[PDB]
Amino acid sequence: SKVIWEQTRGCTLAALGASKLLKTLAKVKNDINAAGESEELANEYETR
Amino acid sequence: GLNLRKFLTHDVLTELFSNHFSTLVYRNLQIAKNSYNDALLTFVWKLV
Amino acid sequence: LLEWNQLDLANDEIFTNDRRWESADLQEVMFTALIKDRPKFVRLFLENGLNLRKFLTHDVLTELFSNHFSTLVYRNLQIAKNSYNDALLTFVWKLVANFRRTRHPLQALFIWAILQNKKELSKVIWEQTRGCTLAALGASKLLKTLAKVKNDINAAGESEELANEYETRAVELFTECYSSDEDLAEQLLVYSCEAWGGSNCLELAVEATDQHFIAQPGVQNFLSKQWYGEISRDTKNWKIILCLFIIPLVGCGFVSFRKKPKLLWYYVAFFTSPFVVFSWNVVFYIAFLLLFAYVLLMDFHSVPHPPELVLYSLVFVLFCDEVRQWYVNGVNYFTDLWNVMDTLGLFYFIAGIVFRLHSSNKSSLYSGRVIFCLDYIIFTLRLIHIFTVSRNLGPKIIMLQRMLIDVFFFLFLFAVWMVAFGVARQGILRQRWRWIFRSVIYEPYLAMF
Amino acid sequence: IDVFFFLFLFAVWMVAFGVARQGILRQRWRWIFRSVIYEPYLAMFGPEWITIPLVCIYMLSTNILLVNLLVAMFGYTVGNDQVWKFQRYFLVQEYCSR
Amino acid sequence: CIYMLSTNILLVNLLVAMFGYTVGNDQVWKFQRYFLVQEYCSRLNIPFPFIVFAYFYMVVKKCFKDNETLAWE
Amino acid sequence: VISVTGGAKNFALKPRMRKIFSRLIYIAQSKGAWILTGGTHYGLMKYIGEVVRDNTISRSSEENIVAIGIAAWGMVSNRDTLIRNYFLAQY
Ligand SMILES: CC(C)CCC[C@@H](C)[C@H]1CC[C@H]2[C@@H]3CC=C4C[C@@H](OC(=O)CCC(=O)O)CC[C@]4(C)[C@H]3CC[C@]12C
Ligand SMILES: CCCCCCCCCCC
Ligand SMILES: CCCCCCCCCCC
Ligand code: NA
Ligand code: NA
Ligand code: NA
Ligand code: NA
Repeated sequence: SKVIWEQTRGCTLAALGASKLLKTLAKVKNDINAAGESEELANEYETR
Repeated sequence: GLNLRKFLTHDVLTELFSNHFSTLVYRNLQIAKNSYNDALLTFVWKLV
Repeated sequence: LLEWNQLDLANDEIFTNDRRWESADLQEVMFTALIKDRPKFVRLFLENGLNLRKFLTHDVLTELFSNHFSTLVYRNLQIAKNSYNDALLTFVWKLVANFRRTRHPLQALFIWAILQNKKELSKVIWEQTRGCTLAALGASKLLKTLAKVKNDINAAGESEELANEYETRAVELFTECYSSDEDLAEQLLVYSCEAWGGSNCLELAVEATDQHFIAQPGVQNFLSKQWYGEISRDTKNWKIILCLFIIPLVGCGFVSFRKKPKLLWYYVAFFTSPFVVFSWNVVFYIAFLLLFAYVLLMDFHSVPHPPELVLYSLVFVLFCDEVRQWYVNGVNYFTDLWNVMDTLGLFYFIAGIVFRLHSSNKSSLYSGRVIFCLDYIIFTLRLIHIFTVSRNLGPKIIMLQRMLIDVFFFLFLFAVWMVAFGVARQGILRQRWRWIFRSVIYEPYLAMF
Repeated sequence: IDVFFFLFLFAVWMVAFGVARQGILRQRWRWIFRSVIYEPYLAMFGPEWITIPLVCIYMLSTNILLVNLLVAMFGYTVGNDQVWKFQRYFLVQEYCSR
Repeated sequence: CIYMLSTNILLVNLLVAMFGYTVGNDQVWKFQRYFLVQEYCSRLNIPFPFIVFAYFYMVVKKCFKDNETLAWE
Repeated sequence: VISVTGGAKNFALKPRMRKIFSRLIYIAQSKGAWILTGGTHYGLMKYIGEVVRDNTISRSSEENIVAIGIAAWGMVSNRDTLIRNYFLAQY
């Protein structure tokens, strides 16, 4: 995802949209490990 | 030297999203759409 | 080389592929490494082909627990058994008594190393145990119990440090287990065996107050899954409440479930969910309060009308629930001061029923009505307490629980001051022991309020 | 929100107190409902074995209501610049979007 | 003077009640949450007042009367 | 295909070698590889079998691990039970 994001046109918008999508996916409690990974990736893209 | 914009054809994207997309990820996305729906989640669901 | 703790020299010279040896050839060297506290050599012999399960015979364990067990450690264990007895402490005391005068020999050796604060030897032995999370939690519980003995504070501090280490080890191992698999880790969470007194990982963590183990995300989401029952946590709470109020909507697919089945399994799984049962109980308590108010305000005519018998049956079921709570919680139930309030409210309801059944007596009927009104206040107070706990069910539960006790103590001190003030007023204003006591108790409360 | 919840709990207790008073003092559904609702509010802001339990239940009600008030006072501290900056942006952008 | 002293001691007790929880983080409240939720989940989980039948059945019954997980761990 | 030909007996279970061979078995499982060892229950082959069993236990839904053990019929200890009396030999 980082490699692909380095090639995007709107990079801030892509990072914020990824953060929003990952935070939404972290709400699903079917698999808490996947949700935790999604939350970590969302935080990473927010920081980016 | 490889150009990502031209490589990412419709056939390549369809193959990536159809054959190389995890079924667990798709189930989580469906659960999110049914339970935590949003504008961006709807957009991503339509794209997928 | 072992007597001088020269592990590198032994590895370089003694244990080489050129030389040959057998597992049974180093049995006595293993024993003397165990009794001389050479954890590195214990690990070397373990990883050099020796089998610990067969080595730990009954004779070896008896010799370890009889001749190589510290008398100070045994004295501390006896003091703990006499003063801070517990289920696991009783189990360990029975094991030690058995070995002083399957069978899990590795658990016995682990306990032998744990009781004597042999940290590295205990770690080496624990790396060979079968139930490792359970062993770590049981060691944490036993060490925390032994840290309660104040005969030797250095030994108690060492025990506390070892207990923290083993709690951290259990947390890390279970985190690895849960990250690997979720269903298998949850099966391991509730796995029970006679190894540690028939106890459980969750039970041992709770008994030891292993807050780090309980606060694990895996344990917390296991508890959430238990709380929701067969209902998936992905469904909205308002959907569950609406299906609770509209029963037929449960079978219409409104509420999603974790698994799949007959149109009856759905309702059984819904109404056996602790979340659903709790919500239904609160709703029915509100309905019972409404019925109580209706009976008090419009259904008191010196005879039990059918609403009165319905209310009596509801109070009877509440009394049965309270009796079950008594039986489950033992004498520790009457410590919260709010369970005591519920018990006293039920007893007051019984007294009011007794007073009300004495018909053809205006005084008895009025006493019954007054008792019923006071009990209505008590029952609404119980509902208010339920609402308060449910609202603060999170980070604020600590503050709430502390504040309840603190305000109770402040009110007790105010009551003591009020008794003194009433005594002073009676000694100043006035000049019949029952009348004097009544005046002293009830004068300041009526005067100030 | 915390003070609102505390006041709601106080209102529930007041309804219970009004019901108890009506059941003790008095013996018309609309009149009964009006008395129950409006008796404790006007009263507060304008017989041998029952006095000790009355004092006890008053103490218990004071305890629970005071604890709710203290929770209202202290709950914001349980759970830094980013949070209030986000709230400030939310409010100012909501007003600026008119 | 004694009214002032009584006010002082009682007010100090009230302030101690207000402020004492701050003297002595996530693990503590998570442990308490587990304690409460597990205590409620360990019941018969039968809706009130239908739990009386379950209680009667339980009292009548009372009057009348693995390796895979370990290897994975 | 990995042809593991190591010590036939007296193999030290050092953490470095344990990690090396666990990684090797993981690579074989990931690549769908065959491990050609000896069939004897001694030393390195015993540890290879233990790691294979552990991997099968941990990931049952993953690809199965093929661990061919090429031994000598003239060195099998508990013989006379591998001969047929469909038929399961209890070794
Ligand atoms: C009869 C009329 C007046 C309607 C009354 C409705 C209430 C009795 C219901 C509506 C919503 C319910 C709540 C919805 C959600 C929850 C969360 C639920 O989860 C927890 O807080 C448990 C602990 C945790 O999981 O963190 C506990 C019950 C509670 C407060 C419920 C308690 C009962 C409530 C307040
Ligand atoms: C009916 C008993 C009252 C005891 C004193 C309560 C004082 C509360 C002070 C709140 C600021
Ligand atoms: C009898 C002297 C009273 C002095 C004032 C006391 C005020 C207490 C305020 C508590 C909130
Ligand atoms: Na009061
Ligand atoms: Na108050
Ligand atoms: Na005073
Ligand atoms: Na005061």
